[PDB]
Amino acid sequence: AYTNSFTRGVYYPDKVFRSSVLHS
Amino acid sequence: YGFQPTNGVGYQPYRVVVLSFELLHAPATVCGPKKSTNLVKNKCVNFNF
Repeated sequence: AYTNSFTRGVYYPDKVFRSSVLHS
Repeated sequence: YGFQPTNGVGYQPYRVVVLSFELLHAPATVCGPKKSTNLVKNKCVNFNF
């Protein structure tokens, strides 16, 4: 079988805190 | 290399060590020797963390 993720597999690219900031 | 003790310099064996300092993205690691020191505050200061 195969299935569809929807919005899955997002990890914090590294340390360094951060707040409201649409960071790219 | 067939090394032999009666070789002119530039044909005698040299041992080499290459130190490579890398900085991934961890929290810290090994370093030189620092004497550290108490921590001030609310005062303009020159700091190293």
